[PDB]
Amino acid sequence: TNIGDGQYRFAMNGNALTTSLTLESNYPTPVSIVGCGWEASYAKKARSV
Amino acid sequence: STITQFPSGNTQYRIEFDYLARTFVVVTLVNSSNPTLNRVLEVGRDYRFLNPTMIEMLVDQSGFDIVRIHRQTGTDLVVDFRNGSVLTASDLTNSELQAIHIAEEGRDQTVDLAKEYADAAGSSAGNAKDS
Amino acid sequence: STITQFPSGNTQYRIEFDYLARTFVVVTLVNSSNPTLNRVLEVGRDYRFLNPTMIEMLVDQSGFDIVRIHRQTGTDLVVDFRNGSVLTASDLTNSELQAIHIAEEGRDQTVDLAKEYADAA
Amino acid sequence: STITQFPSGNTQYRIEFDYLARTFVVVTLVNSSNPTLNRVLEVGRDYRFLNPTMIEMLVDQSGFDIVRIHRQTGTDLVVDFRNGSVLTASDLTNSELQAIHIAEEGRDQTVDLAKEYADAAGSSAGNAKDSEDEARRIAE
Amino acid sequence: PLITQSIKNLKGGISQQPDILRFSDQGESQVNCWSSESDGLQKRPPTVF
Amino acid sequence: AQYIPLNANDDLDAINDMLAAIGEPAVLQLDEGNADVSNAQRILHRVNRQVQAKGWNFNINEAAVLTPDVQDNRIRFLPSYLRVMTAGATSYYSNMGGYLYDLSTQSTTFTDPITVELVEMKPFSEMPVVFRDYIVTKASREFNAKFFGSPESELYLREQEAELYQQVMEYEMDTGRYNMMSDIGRD
Amino acid sequence: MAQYIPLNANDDLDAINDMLAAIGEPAVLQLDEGNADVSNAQRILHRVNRQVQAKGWNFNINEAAVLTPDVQDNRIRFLPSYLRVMTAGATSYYSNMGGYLYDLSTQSTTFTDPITVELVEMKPFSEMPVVFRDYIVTKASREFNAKFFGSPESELYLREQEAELYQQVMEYEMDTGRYNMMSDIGRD
Repeated sequence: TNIGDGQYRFAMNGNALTTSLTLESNYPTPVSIVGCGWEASYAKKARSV
Repeated sequence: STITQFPSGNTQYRIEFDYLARTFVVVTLVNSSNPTLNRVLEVGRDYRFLNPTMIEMLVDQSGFDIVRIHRQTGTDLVVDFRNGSVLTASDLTNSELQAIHIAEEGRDQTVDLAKEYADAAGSSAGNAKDS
Repeated sequence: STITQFPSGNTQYRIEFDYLARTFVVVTLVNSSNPTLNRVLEVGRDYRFLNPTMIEMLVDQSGFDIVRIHRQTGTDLVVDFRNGSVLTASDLTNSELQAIHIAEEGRDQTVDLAKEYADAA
Repeated sequence: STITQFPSGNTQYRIEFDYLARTFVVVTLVNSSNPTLNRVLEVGRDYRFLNPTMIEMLVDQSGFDIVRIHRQTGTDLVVDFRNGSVLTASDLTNSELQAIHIAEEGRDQTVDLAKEYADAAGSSAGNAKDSEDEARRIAE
Repeated sequence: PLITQSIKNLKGGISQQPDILRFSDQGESQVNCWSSESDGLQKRPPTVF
Repeated sequence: AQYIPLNANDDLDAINDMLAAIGEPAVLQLDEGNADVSNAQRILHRVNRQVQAKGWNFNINEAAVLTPDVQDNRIRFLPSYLRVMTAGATSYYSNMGGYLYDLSTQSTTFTDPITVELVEMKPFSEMPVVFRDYIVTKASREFNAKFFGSPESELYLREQEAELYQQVMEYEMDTGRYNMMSDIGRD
Repeated sequence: MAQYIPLNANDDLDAINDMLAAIGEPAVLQLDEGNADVSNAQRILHRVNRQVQAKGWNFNINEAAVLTPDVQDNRIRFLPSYLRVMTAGATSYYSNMGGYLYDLSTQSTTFTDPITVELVEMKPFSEMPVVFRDYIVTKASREFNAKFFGSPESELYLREQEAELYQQVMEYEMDTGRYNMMSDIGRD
């Protein structure tokens, strides 16, 4: 059976106030997760402070 | 090959081609004289598998002269692939062998069956014309 | 199976057999009286896809009585294996189903057509 | 698409299909009138390859009219899977290609003999059935 | 250009000091309100007879 | 293979293309949606109307007959009209209270049918392809500019728009011939 | 094949895989529909192909084509595969009005006899010359990078690639036709 390591990258498109992410597993194999991250584009109309 | 003929009146018979399952092999009893005749036998009550290369007839009549044995592979995936399982060489081999076997099966019976269906349609037209 | 016939005079028709690509479906109008009058339709100009199992015709059914749909599988690869990619079961399933479908169609189609003509007479 | 025929008399010919090995190509001389004098050519003494898609001829083409080239794939397996080894893409690719090719020539062969028988039976049945139906219905 | 600022939570009560010295959480008057710890301002519950 | 699409429409695709500028996925129908789907349509309609009213070789109709009423002699002013002029002279036409007004005579009482040149309006889904692409790009620029300022989505739309404008030009120049040497002949 | 062209290739899958390369991710291996990237890429590719094909080329313009009306009502349909409709050597007034052929000069849709026009039709992507395919792929890749993922070094190279391909398309176009300016002018 395949049991190993690595990294996985996928695509997430949409506004940040409406999307959601989930994980599921009902297979007879172990699972372990370490970290995560994301990338985005930002736009502002007024300086803070 | 894929098509075989044997004379009637023999307890023991032999098959001459490979197969993937016992259900694929089909055996029927043959009389040349009557086309509307020629029933097909079934497992259990008519014949039993002695050896995977041998076959024996449980019940036989005296109204036929030839027996017919030919292969007929199904069109369903024998092997099933699922996540969280193991891969074995046997699956990879048999799955490929299936389509190959189908090829020589079709190559043989298609042209043979063409005659019966074509002349059946022609005869039907023939009696329909005059009567 | 891999061939079907329906009466004309309708606006929608159903696809029951299985396929792997939308370009593998053929539609043809059938005239019982004269075999030469048969003609093959063409996508976009004559019919369009509604959902995976629906078609709507856009031409007139004036001198025809039978509508025929059959399958013709292509010859190019659907799955290509390269090192460093993720492998799942559906890949193997489709890669084998293609070779199964080609042989099945090639063995069956003509004999089923003989079925329909012979028992129609 | 796996069977091609060209007129006889030239010295250079083309190949118009894919192939896995150079031993899967057959060249034959055809006599259309009497198909009992056909001969099969063999590589090395009759024809030689020039590039992967073209050949040359080195024999006397007298008494023949058509040159036929077709493909014939073998049945023996190419790749052998064994437990404990490592899975690679090339094995899968070759395994897939062999089966697809074999099914291709199988269909191409069978359709040739099927079609004429099929449409002859169909046309006869349709013509007869219409003639009988309307002819009898008009009378009564 | 434009400047901006925000207030994170409203948990302080009223205050009567000059406006220059107040904090950012203290208002001016508050009648019939409940300052919970996880839902912000609310309305006080009713009474039964 | 190919890309035989499912349930294709010439409006939903345009809206989806306008939405793709920000970087959001596609919707399946326009009956329900958030503010964005209801924010793009106004701009698209305005741009379509503005562009269509410039005059082209397939729009301008030189001969057209307008017929007065039978009970009270007047002519109405439908909201689909875009330009009213005359072939080879000066004209004084305008709208006053939903009727046709002639400033020269200072009256709104016609008696016989009149022939003028006018330009009408057509639905979006019947214009030629190049015009549709040009309109979509023009609308997308404004939609990006007014609601979400990104410096990379810009600086490309301008470059595309210049090429589309050029293409519209050579398309327009080929419908007509416009030979100046005509109407001349003598020994 | 390590040396020659790979056997039984698929053009659309290769184009998609090349399009995803600009982002910096490996292949997709199936061309499925559940994945988000494929659905977004395919529409852009289709739009670019349609736009590029509709500019007029020497191998694309059929000068003499025949259209015929049907029997019941005298009209001619407007298929969605038509790109340009013009007349050979004179001014023309043709347009679409309610899915039918409309003549502005006569203000009617009552054609009675077959007519001849000059039009341009659309072709599948895989049946085009090579340089056009490369040019289309590069143009589509630029848009895909620009709209969905902003990378600063993938650009500044695609522009040079596009210009170099545009040049080659040009001298390819000028080679099919000879275009002699003399054109039958002779006398003693």
